Amino acid sequence: MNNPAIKRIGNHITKSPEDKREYRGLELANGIKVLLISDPTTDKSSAALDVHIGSLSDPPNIAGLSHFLQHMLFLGTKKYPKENEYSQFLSEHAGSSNAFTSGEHTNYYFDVSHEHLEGALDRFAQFFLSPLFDESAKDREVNAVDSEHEKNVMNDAWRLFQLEKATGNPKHPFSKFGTGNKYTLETRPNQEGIDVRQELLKFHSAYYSSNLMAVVVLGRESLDDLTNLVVKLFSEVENKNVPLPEFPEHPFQEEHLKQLYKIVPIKDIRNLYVTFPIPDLQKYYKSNPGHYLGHLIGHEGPGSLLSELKSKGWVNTLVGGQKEGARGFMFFIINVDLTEEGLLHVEDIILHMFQYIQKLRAEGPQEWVFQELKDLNAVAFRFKDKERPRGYTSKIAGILHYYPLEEVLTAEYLLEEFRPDLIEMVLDKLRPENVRVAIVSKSFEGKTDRTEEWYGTQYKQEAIPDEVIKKWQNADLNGKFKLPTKNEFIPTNFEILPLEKEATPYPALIKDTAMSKLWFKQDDKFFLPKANLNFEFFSPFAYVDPLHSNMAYLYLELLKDSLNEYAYAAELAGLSYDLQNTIYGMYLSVKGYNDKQPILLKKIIEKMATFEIDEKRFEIIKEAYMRSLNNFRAEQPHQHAMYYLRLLMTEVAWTKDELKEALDDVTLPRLKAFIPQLLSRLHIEALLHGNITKQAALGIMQMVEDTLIEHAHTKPLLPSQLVRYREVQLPDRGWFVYQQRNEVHNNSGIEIYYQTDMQSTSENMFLELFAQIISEPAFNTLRTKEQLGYIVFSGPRRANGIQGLRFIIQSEKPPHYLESRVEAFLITMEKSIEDMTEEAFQKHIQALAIRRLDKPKKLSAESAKYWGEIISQQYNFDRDNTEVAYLKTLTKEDIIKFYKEMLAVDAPRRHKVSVHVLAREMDSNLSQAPALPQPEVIQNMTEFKRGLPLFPLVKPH
Amino acid sequence: GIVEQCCTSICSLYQLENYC
Amino acid sequence: FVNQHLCGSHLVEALYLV
Repeated sequence: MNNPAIKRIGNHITKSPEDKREYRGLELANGIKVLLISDPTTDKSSAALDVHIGSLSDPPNIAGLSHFLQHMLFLGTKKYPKENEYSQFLSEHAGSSNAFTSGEHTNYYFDVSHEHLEGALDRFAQFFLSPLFDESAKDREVNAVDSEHEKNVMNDAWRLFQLEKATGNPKHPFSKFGTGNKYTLETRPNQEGIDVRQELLKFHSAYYSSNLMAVVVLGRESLDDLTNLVVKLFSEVENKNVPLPEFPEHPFQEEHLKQLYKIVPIKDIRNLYVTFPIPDLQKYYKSNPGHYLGHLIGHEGPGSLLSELKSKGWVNTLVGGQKEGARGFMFFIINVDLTEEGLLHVEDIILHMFQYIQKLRAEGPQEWVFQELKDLNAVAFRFKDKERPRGYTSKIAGILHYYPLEEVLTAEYLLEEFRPDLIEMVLDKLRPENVRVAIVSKSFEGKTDRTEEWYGTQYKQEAIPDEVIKKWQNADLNGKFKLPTKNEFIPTNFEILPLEKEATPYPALIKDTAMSKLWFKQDDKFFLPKANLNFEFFSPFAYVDPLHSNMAYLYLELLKDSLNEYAYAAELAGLSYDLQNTIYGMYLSVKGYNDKQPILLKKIIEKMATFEIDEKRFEIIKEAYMRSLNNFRAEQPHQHAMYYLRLLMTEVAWTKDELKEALDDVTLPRLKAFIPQLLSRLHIEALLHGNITKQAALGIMQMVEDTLIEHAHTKPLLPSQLVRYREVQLPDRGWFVYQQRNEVHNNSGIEIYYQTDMQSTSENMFLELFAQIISEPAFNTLRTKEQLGYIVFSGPRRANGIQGLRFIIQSEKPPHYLESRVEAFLITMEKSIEDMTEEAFQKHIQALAIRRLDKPKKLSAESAKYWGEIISQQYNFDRDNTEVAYLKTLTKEDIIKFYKEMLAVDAPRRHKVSVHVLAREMDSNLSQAPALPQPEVIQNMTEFKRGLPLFPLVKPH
Repeated sequence: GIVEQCCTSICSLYQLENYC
Repeated sequence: FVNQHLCGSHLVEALYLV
C-alpha cells in the first residue's frame, strides 16, 4: 500500500464544476508540493517549478546572484551538458520556456507538444539536481543580465521601484538590488577574488532545497501516470531543510515615515505616490481586508475619491490597494497622476484621501460590500476561462507555497469570512503619522540633491512639516464622499442558450449591407455565459490628416473619460470594453458575461452619438496627450526601430512629430465640429461571438446602427471608400538603411526586414518553416553565444497583406556591426539546412504544425483568430488546416531555394530595409560575415515612398 | 481602480503577454 | 528575467514594451 516516495496525497482538489480537467495534490517524501493536472484534450503539456528563494537572499556582496543563477540553469546540466539542449529540444517539439526571479521566488516553466512531456520534463528536472554552471557559459551569459538591466536603467517604473528600496532601512534585505549587472556579477567579484562559478554552486546547493519547492505538471496522461512521472524525476531532489526566509521587521521604521520625496522622471510625467507600511495580510486570505479597502478607496463610481479629485481638475487616474512586500511586510498604496493644477495641490489631494479614509471609519465595515466582492469572485471562479498551460502551471507553482493543496485552485477567489476587525485594523494604519509621499515631476529638475546608486535617479528627501501632518490628522467629513451603492451590473442570468439547428463551426456572414457586415458565431466549445462583440467603424475622416487623427483620438479619450464613472461598475461586474481610434476609423470591443452586455453597448453608442465635451476635461486630456507624444522620445531603441519601419513601409502614416505639431490647432470649436462629421458616414464590420443567438446578434447589430442613425444621421459609406493601405514594394536587390538617434537610452536598436512577397498559402508556409528552423538558433547564436544583447528576436513580419523575415536586436554594439552578425548568421543557417537530416527537417514541420493547430482554450482567443481574418480582410477561417496540409508537402529543397531566391546575400530577389537606431552616445570566436553592398541611405521618408511601387492588396477568401 | 494583479503581485513575462 | 510592481499608468507603459 504505502509509497515511500510520497509523504501524502491530498483530498479532492476543489475546482469549478465547469472545469473538466482532473487534479491530484501531493507532497513528496523530500517535501516538494506537487499539483498534477490531467487534461486529455490539451495540445501542449506543461510544467513549472517554483523555488521559494529569490533575490532577497542574495549574498550582500554579490547583488543579482539568484537572478544570474536563474539565467544559468538553462545552460547545461550533468545529464544534458549541451548548452542549449533544453531550449532546442523545446523548439523542436513546439515548446518554449522562461523563468523569473522576484525577491522570494524563482519560477521556471515550459510547455511542449503533448507527446513529449517526459522528455521535456526530464531535461527540466536536471536544473534542480546538477546544473553545470559552465565557466564559459558564465562569462558569456553575464552579458545577457547586464543588458537586461541596461534596458531598465532609464525606465521610470524601474527607477521608482529601486528608489523606494533605497529610501527604507538600508540594513534591510529589501534594499537589495535584485537584478544585478556586469559590475556586480563579474567585475567587482573578480576584484574581490570571488569564483562566481563556486558562488553559483554554493547558492544552488544551499538554497535549491526540495523543502522549498513546488512543482506542477499538466499533461494528457492519467493522474496515476503523472504521479509516477513526478515521483520518478523529482524524488531525488535533495532535502537540506532550509528554513524559509521571513522579514517580520518592516523596512520602513519611524525615521522613514512622514517623509516626502521629490523625484526627477525620464518621461514628462506628473505623479503622486502615497504609501503606508502595513503588516502582511497574506494569512487573511479568507477575508481579504486589503482587497475590501482597495475596492473602496480605489472606487471610480459616483461618490468616490477619484471622482472628486477629477472634478476639482487635479487628477485623471487613481489606483489604490494592497501591494506585496515579502513574508512579514506589505504596503497599502494610493497613487494618482497629476494635472498641472494638481501638481500645485498635492497637499489638498492628500487631505481628500484622508477625508475619504475618515468616511470609511465613520460608516464602519460594510457586510453588503463584502458580499458583493464575494459573489463576484464566486462567479468569476465558476466561469473562469480555461488558462494556457504554461501560465497555469507557473501560477499554481507559486501559490502552492501559500495554500493547502485542496484550496490552491480557489484560495485566491473564494471569500468566506466577514472580518470587520481586520478591516478596522488595516484602516487604523492608514493615518498621516505613517505616510510616505513621493512626487514625480520634471519641475524638480535642478532642485534635487541625492542620487540613487543603481539607476542614477535624482531626488530630494524632506520631513513632511508637523503642521501638514496635523492638518491631515484632522480631516473632516467631506460631503462629496459616499460609499458606492448596489452594483446593478452584477450579472445574474447565466443560461447557456442551446446550440441552434443552423449553428456553424466558423463565423457566418449573416448580414451584408451598405451600412454593415455582420460575422456571427454561436459558441460551440466553451459554454460559459459570456460573449465578445467587436466592431470596426470605417471612416476616412479618422485619418485623413494629422489633425483629424488627433481629433479621433481626443474624441475617444473624452468619451471614455466621460463614461468612466458609469462603466466602472460594469467592469467590476466582469463586463468590459475597449474603444480606440485606428488608422481606419474606430474600434470597439465589449467582452464579458453576456447578461447585461446590451445595456453597456447601447450606452456607449448612444454617448458616442450625442456626445458633449466638457471644456476643462478637453484641456486636461489635450495637455496629457501632448506629453504622451513627447514621451515617445524616451521609449526603447528597438521600439523606435519598429516604429520607423512601420512609417517607412505603409502607404499612409503620420509621424509623432506631425501629430505633435497639428495638436496646437485642435480647438474646442474644431473638435465639436469633427464629431458629427466623423459619424455622418460609416461602414461597420462586426464579429459577434459567444453565448448569443443569431437573432440576438442581428438585434445588437441593428441596435448599434439605429442608435447612430437616430442621433447622428449616419449614412453608409461607398464601397470604394473602404480604403486599405498598401505596403511599399522594394526593388529586387535593393538594400535601404534609415538611421536615427535615441536621445535617452544608451543602447542601439536595429530592425532588419527581408521582404518576401504577398501573403498566400505557399508563400506563408515557406516563410514560416524557415522562421521555425532558424528560431532557436538565432537566439542561441546572436544572444547565447555572441551576447549581442538581451533583446534578440527573429520571425515573420506581416503587414498590409505583405510579409517577410525580420530581425530585431537591442545592443551596446553599433547597428552596422549587428547587421554583419545577422548576415553571418544567415549563412550558418543555409549550411545548417543542408547538413540537417530529413528527420530533423520533419520535426520542424511537425513542430510548426502543432504550433499552428493548437486549439484556443478560451472564447476570446478564438475570437482573436477570427478577428485577424476579418480586419486583414482575408477571411480565411479554415487557414490552419489548409496551411498545415500544405506545409506537410514541403522539402529541404523548397526551403533551400526559397532561401536562395529571396534571402541569401546574393539572392536575385533580396529586398532588404534596415532601421538603425543609434545609442545616445554614438556619433554615427566568430563565424565569417559576408561582404555587403553599399546601402542606399534613406534621407526622407516621403521621398523614399514616392519613388517606389506599392503592392496590391490581398484578395478575400 | 483596485491595484491590478501585476501591481499587487510581481508578474512573470508570461502573465504580462496574457494582456496582448 | 526580473520584474517589479506594475501599478496604474506603469502597467500601461509595460504592456506597450511587451
